Amino acid sequence: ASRILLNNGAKMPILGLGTWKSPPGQVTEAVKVAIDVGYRHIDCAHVYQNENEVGVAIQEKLREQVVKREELFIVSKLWCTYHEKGLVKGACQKTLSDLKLDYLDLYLIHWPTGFKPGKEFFPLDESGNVVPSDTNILDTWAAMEELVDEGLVKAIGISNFNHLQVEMILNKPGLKYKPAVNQIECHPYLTQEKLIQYCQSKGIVVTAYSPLGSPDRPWAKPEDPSLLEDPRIKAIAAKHNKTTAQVLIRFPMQRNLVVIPKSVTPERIAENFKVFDFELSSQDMTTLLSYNRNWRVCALLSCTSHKDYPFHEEF
Ligand SMILES: NC(=O)c1ccc[n+]([C@@H]2O[C@H](COP(=O)([O-])OP(=O)(O)OC[C@H]3O[C@@H](n4cnc5c(N)ncnc54)[C@H](OP(=O)(O)O)[C@@H]3O)[C@@H](O)[C@H]2O)c1
Ligand SMILES: O=C(O)CCc1ccc(-c2cccc([N+](=O)[O-])c2)s1
Repeated sequence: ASRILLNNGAKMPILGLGTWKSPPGQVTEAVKVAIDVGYRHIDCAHVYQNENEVGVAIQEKLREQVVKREELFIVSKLWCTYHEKGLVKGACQKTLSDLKLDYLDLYLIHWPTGFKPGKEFFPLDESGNVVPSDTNILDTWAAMEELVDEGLVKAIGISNFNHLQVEMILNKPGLKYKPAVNQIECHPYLTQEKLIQYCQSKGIVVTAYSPLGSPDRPWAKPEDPSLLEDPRIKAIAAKHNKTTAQVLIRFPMQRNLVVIPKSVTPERIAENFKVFDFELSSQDMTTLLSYNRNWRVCALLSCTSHKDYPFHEEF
């Protein structure tokens, strides 16, 4: 099955296309090809600075009569500098304007950490620490709720929230909408067993980001573990006559996760979608889960003293 049921009654495609670090000079073509070969879910964000070019691609394939709006599942995220209640709607509407859409299927709080409002995406003080804002998770959530009630977004969710931060929203007095989704980093080196259990036990769908280990992440170091180059995973891939990337995308699908691999290379965009014709064995799944090392692609040292930094908690 290609889609999973959210708590708002809508169905979310379990395979989507990532767009972080897809350059605007290349992302329009990426999205066009993705839609041609079957993708219906695109993961976006204002901070990725390419939503206009994503929107160009979508508008065109709508104009070519390739897909209908209703068939697409478009996700975007509220950036950290817009957590103030007064700023949330304008942030969403800028995303809608850039994407040339009149609604989003899902809008996420990108990180639990609010940052000082201003033009800079990562405002730092003279010593490198992020400058926080005096915002909290619950008031930001309340502002997200308003986006649903105004018809700008069909579903709201969170990203990079630890289980206590999710619990805060769940237990919120006067809660109007539960989060539909928690989008978190998840791959064989960061398997997230406890947070997935927690989220699934609350009827929150989990989306796995950086499923290939984000080899293009800008702070990569040579010493770092490399999933796509891991000979153990290559050996499971060769057993199935599939690529390592295909095994890494199939793995979260078999854990009832959504997964959003990124590529701007047309060959790979097509490759990565061809994951519905094979199954990883029980042994393969156990093997892959065994590779956990609690290794994160996305954790900025610059935010570790923020009151809402998510990764001090075990999960
Ligand atoms: N919520 C958040 O905080 C958050 C954080 C990180 C990521 N995300 C979302 O998750 C998406 C996926 O994560 P990611 O972008 O970090 O990394 P990823 O999907 O794990 O890895 C992307 C990298 O893998 C390469 N690649 C793709 N398919 C390949 C294949 N078949 N064989 C070999 N290499 C391949 C890509 O290269 P080319 O593109 O050059 O082909 C790119 O360098 C992001 O784009 C974003 O949408 C969300
Ligand atoms: O933006 C993306 O989706 C991928 C790019 C990023 C990587 C780390 C990011 C981050 C932002 C705020 C706070 C923290 N934190 O508390 O660790 C991390 S953003």
